Amino acid sequence: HHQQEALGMVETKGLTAAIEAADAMVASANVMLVGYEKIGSGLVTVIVRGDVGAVKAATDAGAAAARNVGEVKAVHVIPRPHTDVEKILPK
Amino acid sequence: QEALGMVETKGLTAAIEAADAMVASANVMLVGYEKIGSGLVTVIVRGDVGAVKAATDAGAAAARNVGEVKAVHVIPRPHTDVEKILPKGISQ
Amino acid sequence: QEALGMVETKGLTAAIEAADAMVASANVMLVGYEKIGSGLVTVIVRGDVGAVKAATDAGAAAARNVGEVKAVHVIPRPHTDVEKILPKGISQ
Amino acid sequence: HHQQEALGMVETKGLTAAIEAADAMVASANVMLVGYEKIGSGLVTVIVRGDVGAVKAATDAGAAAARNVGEVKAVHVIPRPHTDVEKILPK
Amino acid sequence: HHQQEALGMVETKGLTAAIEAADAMVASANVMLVGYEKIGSGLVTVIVRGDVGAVKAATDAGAAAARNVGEVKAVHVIPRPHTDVEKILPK
Amino acid sequence: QEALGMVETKGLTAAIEAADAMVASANVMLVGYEKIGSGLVTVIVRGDVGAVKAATDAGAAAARNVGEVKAVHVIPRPHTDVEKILPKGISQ
Repeated sequence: HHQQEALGMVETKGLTAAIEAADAMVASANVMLVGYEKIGSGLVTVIVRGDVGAVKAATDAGAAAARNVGEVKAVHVIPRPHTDVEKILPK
Repeated sequence: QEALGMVETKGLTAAIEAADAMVASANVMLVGYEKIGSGLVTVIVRGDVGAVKAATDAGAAAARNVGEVKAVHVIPRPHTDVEKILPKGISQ
Repeated sequence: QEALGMVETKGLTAAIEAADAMVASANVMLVGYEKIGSGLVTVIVRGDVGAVKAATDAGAAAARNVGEVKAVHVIPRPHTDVEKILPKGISQ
Repeated sequence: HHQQEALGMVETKGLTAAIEAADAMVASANVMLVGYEKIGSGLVTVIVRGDVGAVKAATDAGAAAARNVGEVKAVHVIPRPHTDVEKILPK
Repeated sequence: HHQQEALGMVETKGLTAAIEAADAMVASANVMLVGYEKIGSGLVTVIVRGDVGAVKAATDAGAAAARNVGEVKAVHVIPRPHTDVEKILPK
Repeated sequence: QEALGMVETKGLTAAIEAADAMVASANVMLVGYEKIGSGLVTVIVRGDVGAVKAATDAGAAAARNVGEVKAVHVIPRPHTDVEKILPKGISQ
């Protein structure tokens, strides 16, 4: 249907919660895992991409699953243009 | 030469949110991200003074709904070449 | 494919203690360690669901006498290849 | 006049404050920017060099400007011998 | 006598305490220094190896000496099989 | 062989201040700096026992006026070669 493409984040304090978030996200929606990002202070960000509806569903599931394992610091969905979707991401 | 703009957050998600809003206009371009520990992440952009001021305002506005904003600042005219005043290894 | 098990501690000594107990059985194998700052260290193992459950239980049991356990979890069946779901640069 | 040569530091918590300190320092005095140093915990050190009078003037301006932007942790001027001025600095 | 071989840790907050621990450990027992490990947050782990009796004696001395210098976070001895003793250690 | 001296501070500026005072005498030489996170920086020097004792005292005295001193210690005679007892990657 070529709907809006989104970028999805679940940020946790602790890696185990982040791994669970990543697993739960690809388990629920048609999203693909972009990868992990570490910024120190135990903060780990899990990033996925896909349709906004799928990403919103994924990040909701990922956050929910991660909260049963550890601490979730941030959950957000960023709608993106169909080209250069991952351009905004850090190298 | 041209203006330098910074939005610094605690947490990466807020910083990515900030960067997304900052590069959303044509004449603003992303220099990159910087991590210094303690969860602090800085998003740096460059361009005309007006574009940068509007960018950093938009960046901070978007980021604060996601996480904590630690610093917002614009340097209208950097007194040294902007590649000297910036720390090395800025991951775009 | 096979199960994934995590024991996360604050402090390395507790994590090494955890890993020692986790690999103590034959059909459990160590993927490696992961450090993310704030003193947090994660020990990751893989194998059959039952072996991993027993491993993580043993790991957490041993580690808690040495330091603080921050997280214990088993993923029975990872929905993606376990090398994709794991962060890159896992030091064995 | 070949006066005493100094080493100047402004240490902040936060990068934005540090960048402002660096800009303000080279804007006020005849000092040149040696570079940045990161030690984690959000602590960033900006280092300049030049005459003691210039460096004292620079570090004062840099600290003052940085305090309007973020947190300043330390400000100091280290008088140095005319040779191996940057030898004391970390690699 | 081919007794049980052990792995020994002294974990400190601060490097100076860790260096003192390492020195005190090889000074007291027949243990050899494997090396240091840094995990951030000022936490440094000093690791030695040898007979359980020697390692127990070493880690006790190392911890005691380190406590006179700085903060000790953890002290532990891990008995190991005679082969792949350092296999359990991080790369 | 010869004595080992350490001054550990929170903050780099204090550590640089410490190092400046420590190398100020002829027969004291800087091994280098070490960062371990949490803002902790260690300055390490080597030389004769007396020179090192005077160096570390001077280093701590100078550093405490700039920042916090976390640790001061001298090892008169390292029981192992000083390159083994030191952590790897000491940036001079």
